[PDB]
Amino acid sequence: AFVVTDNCIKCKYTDCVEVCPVDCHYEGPNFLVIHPDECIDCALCEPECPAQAIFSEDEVPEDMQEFIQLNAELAEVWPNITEKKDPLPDAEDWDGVKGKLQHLER
Ligand code: SF4
Ligand code: F3S
Repeated sequence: AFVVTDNCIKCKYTDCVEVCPVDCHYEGPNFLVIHPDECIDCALCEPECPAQAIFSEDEVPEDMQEFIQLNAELAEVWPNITEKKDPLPDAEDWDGVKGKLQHLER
């Protein structure tokens, strides 16, 4: 499965949903996750993320391992998103800021 990590929070460009062939993304107020069981590992969404926040599970940085289980957990309770939307209001301000997990909204 592929996993959405920290830099997506407060950015949520959603440029990753249009190329997904199986619509396995689920959205929160300021973050998006990939459902591990529905994801077919096509890797097509990874280069589409301006925040470079997507990684295949085996490539998730050591300091962001928590996002693997987090994607699995939130994909179970959040609504499905299959269409591209406008990025969050101040996405550019937050793109690159570290430790944004502290700002994650349920
Ligand atoms: S790797 Fe492919 S199937 Fe998985 S979330 Fe990305 S675009 Fe969708
Ligand atoms: S910022 Fe998030 S919404 Fe998709 S394009 Fe990147 S994983």
